[PDB]
Amino acid sequence: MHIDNIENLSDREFDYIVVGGGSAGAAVAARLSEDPAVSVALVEAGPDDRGVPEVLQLDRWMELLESGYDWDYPIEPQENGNSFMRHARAKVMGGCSSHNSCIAFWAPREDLDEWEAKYGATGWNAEAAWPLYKRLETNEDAGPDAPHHGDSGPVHLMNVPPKDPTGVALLDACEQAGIPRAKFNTGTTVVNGANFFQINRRADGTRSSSSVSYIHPIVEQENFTLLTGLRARQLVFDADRRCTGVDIVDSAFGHTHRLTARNEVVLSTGAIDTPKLLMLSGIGPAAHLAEHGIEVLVDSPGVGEHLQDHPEGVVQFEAKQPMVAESTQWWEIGIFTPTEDGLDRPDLMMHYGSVPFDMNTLRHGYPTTENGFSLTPNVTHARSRGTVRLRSRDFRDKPMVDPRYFTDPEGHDMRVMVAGIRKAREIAAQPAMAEWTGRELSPGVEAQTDEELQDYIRKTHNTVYHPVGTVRMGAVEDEMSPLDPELRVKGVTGLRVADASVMPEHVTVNPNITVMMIGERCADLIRSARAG
Ligand SMILES: *Cc1cc2c(cc1C)nc1c(=O)[nH]c(=O)nc-1n2C[C@H](O)[C@H](O)[C@H](O)COP(=O)(O)OP(=O)(O)OC[C@H]1O[C@@H](n2cnc3c(N)ncnc32)[C@H](O)[C@@H]1O
Repeated sequence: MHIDNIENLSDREFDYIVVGGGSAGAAVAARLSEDPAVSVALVEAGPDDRGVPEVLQLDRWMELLESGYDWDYPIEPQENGNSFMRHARAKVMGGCSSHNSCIAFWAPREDLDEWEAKYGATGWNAEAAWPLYKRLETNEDAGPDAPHHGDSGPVHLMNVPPKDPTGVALLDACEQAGIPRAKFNTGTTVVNGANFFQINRRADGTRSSSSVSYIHPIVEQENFTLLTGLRARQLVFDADRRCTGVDIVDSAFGHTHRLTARNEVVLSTGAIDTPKLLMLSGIGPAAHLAEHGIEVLVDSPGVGEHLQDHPEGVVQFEAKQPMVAESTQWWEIGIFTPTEDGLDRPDLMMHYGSVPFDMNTLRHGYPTTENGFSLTPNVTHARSRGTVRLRSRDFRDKPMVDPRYFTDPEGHDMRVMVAGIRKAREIAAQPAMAEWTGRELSPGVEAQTDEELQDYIRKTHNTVYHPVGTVRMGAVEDEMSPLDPELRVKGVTGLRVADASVMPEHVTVNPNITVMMIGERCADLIRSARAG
């Protein structure tokens, strides 16, 4: 059952409590609940999404940013980036799989195999992931000549039909620039290729969010309790350092209530909120906790460290003809291309949007339009590393999020981004786009030198909205990895984390489907542990 008033819940004890109903957390709770002998609670600070058309209808997703469904995290001042940038994060069942543009990718096998081979995370490789991406999806390309794909899973993946004539022309321009059309999600990584995306959307226009796909079917299930509108303020531990449950706060008076777990708590509040909850709960860098008056239960110095993202630039053009008035999600094409030789994954990706994107350019005086399109280059393995830290001991205060954009010492991220703006220009200038590409509105053709393009990037960049890696998994003996390879929080028992916080290195592509696969894997790890 769904409980949106804690006063109506009499028994506050469960076998498992999953905190955060987002991409991973919805997957973990649904899968755990498939054993009818265990009880599962899923606790989510935002509201239920059932019946909320602006969340459910994918083509409305742009309206959600900065609304009441967005926690809206500003960043710390940036040494070499855009201090006005905001990390939008959904506050609603489904988490960010409920606010995003549903671009759906399997991660490159080369990214996943490196989690075990290079970063110490035993058992995390493409062998472990592939059957889980298969189990979670119902893909339109499934069939016996593509046996890796799922045809039965709860998350529906479909091909964006090629209806936007500007997008067809842009892919024709990609081909003229030496970037062929490529099929996505075949299991073979695309290093140089472009196409319309696969999106996790249902045939009726509803986003196949983790809440739509995993939770809506099971709300009334006997052993399942969904609690919305309830915000966790700390995890609690007995004198054995065993996690016994979570303290949550209601929206009426801000009273604190305890939910208790007999077996395990899984924390899935995402890459910004998870490290903050662990630190509030005494698990984090000792001197940082002591400076906020928090008693250190585990000195765990990698909590909040290693923050990674896909930083993003934009090139905006005025369109020479009326742009499409309807769309699946307004950002229907992706282009991958390598900026140097010898790579087995592309270092550069770009999105094509059939809209302008002036959120960061208008304040610096760049001209804008109501009829244009955008190309957004992003660095796929940015080398910069940032932090999520407590702003105070009060759980109500937003944390300090400092991605340290464009600070890596070799200057890789700024180099790939400058190459990305040039590449976007070269694509838009091909003869197949000649009836569409009008004047370049940002940065504008006056910006030509590396220095002019770097200044533009520093002032106007955004994010593809993909923060990961702040509570990473790694080797049992690696003290900078807060989790072991079974996603258990080191130094306590009964506590795992499953969300985008766990990645030891960013993936090449948009990460949502991989985060759901992390939730699927966490459920399998728990169910195996329960058997013993
Ligand atoms: C924001 C965003 C993300 C995004 C995107 C567009 C935007 C605007 N476009 C994407 C796309 O088209 N394709 C893609 O592959 N990824 C895209 N992204 C990112 C992807 O959505 C995110 O990386 C992914 O969803 C993260 O999943 P994860 O499970 O790590 O985190 P979450 O969905 O944010 O879920 C966390 C939940 O926890 C709740 N919460 C947070 N704090 C609390 C407390 N204290 N108590 C209880 N609940 C809490 C959140 O409300 C959220 O529901």
